Amino acid sequence: TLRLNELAPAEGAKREHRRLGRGIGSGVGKTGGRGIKGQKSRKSGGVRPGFEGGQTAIYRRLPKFGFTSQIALKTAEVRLSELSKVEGDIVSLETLKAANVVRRDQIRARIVLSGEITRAFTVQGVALTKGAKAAIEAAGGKVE
Amino acid sequence: AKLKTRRGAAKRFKATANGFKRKQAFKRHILTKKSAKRIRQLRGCVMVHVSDVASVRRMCPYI
Amino acid sequence: MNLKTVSGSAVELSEVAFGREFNEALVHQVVTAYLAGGRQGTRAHKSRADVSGGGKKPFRQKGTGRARAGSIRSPIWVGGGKTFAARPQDWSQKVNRKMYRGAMQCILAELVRQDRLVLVEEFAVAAPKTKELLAKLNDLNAARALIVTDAVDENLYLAARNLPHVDVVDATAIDPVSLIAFDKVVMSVAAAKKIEVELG
Amino acid sequence: ARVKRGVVAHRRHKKILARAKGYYGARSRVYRVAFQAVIKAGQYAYRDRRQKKRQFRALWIARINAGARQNGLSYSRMIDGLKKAQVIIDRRVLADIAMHDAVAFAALAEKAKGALA
RNA sequence: CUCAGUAGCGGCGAGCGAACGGGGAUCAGCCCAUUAAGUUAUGUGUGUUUUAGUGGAACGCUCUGGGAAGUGCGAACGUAGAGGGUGAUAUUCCCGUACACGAAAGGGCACACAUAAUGAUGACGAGUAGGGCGAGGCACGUGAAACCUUGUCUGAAUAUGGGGGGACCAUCCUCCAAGGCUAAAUACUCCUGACUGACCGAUAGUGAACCAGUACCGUGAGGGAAAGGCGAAAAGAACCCCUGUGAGGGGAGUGAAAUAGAUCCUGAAACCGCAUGCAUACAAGCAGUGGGAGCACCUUCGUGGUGUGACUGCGUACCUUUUGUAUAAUGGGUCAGCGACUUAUAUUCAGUAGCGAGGUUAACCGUAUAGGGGAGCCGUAGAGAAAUCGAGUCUUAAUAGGGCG
RNA sequence: CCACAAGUCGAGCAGGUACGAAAGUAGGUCUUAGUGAUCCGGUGGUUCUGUAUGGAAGGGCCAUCGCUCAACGGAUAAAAG
Ligand SMILES: NCCC[C@H](N)CC(=O)NCCC[C@H](N)CC(=O)NCCC[C@H](N)CC(=O)N[C@@H]1[C@H](O)[C@@H](OC(N)=O)[C@@H](CO)O[C@H]1NC1=N[C@@H]2C(=O)NC[C@@H](O)[C@H]2N1
Repeated sequence: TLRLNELAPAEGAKREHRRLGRGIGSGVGKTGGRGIKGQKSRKSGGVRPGFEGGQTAIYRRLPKFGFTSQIALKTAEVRLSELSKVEGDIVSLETLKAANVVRRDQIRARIVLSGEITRAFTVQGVALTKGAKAAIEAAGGKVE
Repeated sequence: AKLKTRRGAAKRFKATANGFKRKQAFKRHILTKKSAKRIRQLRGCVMVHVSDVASVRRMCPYI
Repeated sequence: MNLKTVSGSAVELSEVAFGREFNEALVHQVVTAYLAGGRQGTRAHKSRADVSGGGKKPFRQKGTGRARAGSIRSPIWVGGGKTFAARPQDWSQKVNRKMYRGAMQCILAELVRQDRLVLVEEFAVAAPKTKELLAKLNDLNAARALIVTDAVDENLYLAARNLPHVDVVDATAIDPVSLIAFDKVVMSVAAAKKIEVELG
Repeated sequence: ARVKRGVVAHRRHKKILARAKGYYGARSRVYRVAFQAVIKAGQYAYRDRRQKKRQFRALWIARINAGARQNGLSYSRMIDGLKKAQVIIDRRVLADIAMHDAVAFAALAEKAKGALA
């Protein structure tokens, strides 16, 4: 035990890799699992993803819809349970960013009722849902 | 390198909690001859079929 | 944990650093990762594009009776390119910080269990002479050993340089391969406490 | 880690050629020909391990027929008589007795006739 | 490094693909006519390095052997147990290694001072900004197309002035074009020195280990090989014999070994001889297989071993491609050597290990697999095109119904 | 009913309505053919978006228009020997 020639990996951790075209006995000899002839048996034989043989594809017989919002990329969602990562009792955008629950380029945040908290927090300038606000006050905290 | 999204499919599909949603065809034009029931039932989103979900996943690896 | 030195004195060390159960799979992963990271990986071969010459078609496609050929440097031909030419590779693997620390703790605990770790209150030599260190190790009955100190004294380093199966390291420089390879590990109390603070 | 194939390939070819000993011409000298000859020999042996039982039973039946006809019976009548007499001696032993001990086979034929009566 | 294959561009196809912000490396500004930082030459001084070199520890006996470094026994050195050689495998036989010294003379670099030059024909920027036409560049294909460049035609205001903030206007914010110089972090290897390799070992590795870009081919540009090994030491065989004073061999001699004798270590296969044993000149075919007499040698004397195989049942090769091949369908004259599912990145699933409502760092720093580095990423919430709400949300006049949860 | 994309029948609820004294009937025509995806644009609305801010341009959503794309799941806007 504890020698360079008495160390082994756990059972099932390692496997031999598959080696094609090395005889009848291996079970993957000759064609190597590619079948007989056709396009897929050639080198680089697959067709492009989304190609269906020539008929109009699924992503082209359906219409485009919607537009992309720019402020949604800067809006951040915060679970209520994540408030425990904040050091101190003040919950603001700056302290959430310091605790790393909000990305540094976000300009506003929202707190949703997802988990549970015990400490009392003071919330400054962060939007709260109805249930999140109720939980914040029930934990002995307040908003501004 | 990084897998690249097929932007045409990205413009057609969006992800739901357990799948993908999409709009319905045959509502762009030639609408006068269509019955009211077809007009109001082809409106809105539906789900992508399970037979097409795999292709959608290969085409849109990040959504 | 309470362990006695050679001179019978009692030292108290944390169970976290020196008392964790042995996890052979984790230790094996970390040891093999260290050995893989020791590789240099410098080599290359020439493919059919790198081999000298071979630009032109050796003979016409039809009519000669030969098998068709496109270049004299084809990998089928003698003297042609290697089919899958190699390039220099990096053999380093990522090891999780916690996994590395856990493997080191397991190794230290197993050494303590197997009695290959020897604690000493003080380990120093008065001169950079090989024979003095050899006599000290012989009376400690640790002729083949890795010595771990809080700081490596120059005289100790010079005395240990020429001894086979003997090495000397700082407390912050131990590695899982060297902890296992040597027959015994002679560790001073100061080095043991520094290792305890590092927590394996 | 370049691997040279010479030693192992030579061993395999030499083993095939050693199993091909005694064959005519290229079948005992040339590897491509010798390898086909060894496989076909194995196939023939597999088939003939079944054919041997049939051939030897046919030989036993022929010898028993000769003995029965010397004793005044046919093979089918003798077999039927022995079955009716409850004798369960098999054809291999019956043919051995027919070939090497005429008196015992005469006694067996008499028992078969007595049971047929 | 990330943001992010996101925002966008695109016969809205195939594909192309940012920026803002954040984390790092490195950090530096100085001037436009009495003219700056800086840079380059030359000369002097100091420091450092480089081009020859010197010394450099410690082993004996015994056995096998042609030969000892190997066996057995017992010693010595180690700031030297890197490496190479020596008749087989050496810390102590040799060259070296650690370490300690060393330069008439010449070269490189750094710093300081001194003298030139240069920066510097340039003094706040007019045929300029802007505009019409045609093109090019921007991730951006004329698009709602801002911004940069200009071939052509034009053309301001000039600090109460002018440029930008993606058509455009107003308001705010921000900067000062039409004059310049500037180290580091970055890119590379024809070369020089030292060190290294889960790189090759003569069909490999450079085309080339060898008198190789040679022989050879072509008018020419150009193309382009094959070919390493006697022995520790030539001790490379004096002399005799056959033969043509040839080649070649038999003796002798050397050597541990000459079937190590010169294209000489080992000496495989295809292919070609000689010798011995058995079979074979009345019998029709993938050549074997299951039986089976006789003969020869060996012998543990047989219910044994080796070689051969009269006679006999059955029996149309292999691969590929095909509905289907003995097929008169394809491929192979034979042997030996080489010859085809890889590597990098991203992603998904399974197994396994750590940690666990959390998990994990990237670049980078780091006498460097450690330890630091939390930017970022994934998970923890969904609905809606979106604004918005949120265990709900969308649709709707509807709290009805219904869809996603 | 169906590979997908599509196609077909539908009781019942709410609002407004027509014809009936009323119970009621009516979401085109006895039924099964009379048809064309996506892209790109046009038009009418809209409590959505709007690249510093207020607007606007442009985009989104709802309704609707333009193919003998008839080789009728339609490879180009654009092609004979
Ligand atoms: N019982 C029967 C008795 C019969 C009776 N006797 C009569 C009979 O019948 N007799 C037969 C005679 C046999 C045969 N005909 C004789 C024969 O052939 N002589 C040949 C004589 C000339 C020969 N060609 C010369 C030759 O080649 N030199 C080589 C050559 O330059 C070179 O090699 C390569 N690579 O090219 C080099 C490699 O470096 O080595 C050289 N050489 C070296 N040697 C040295 C060494 O050892 N150390 C140091 C260094 O000096 C080494 N270099």
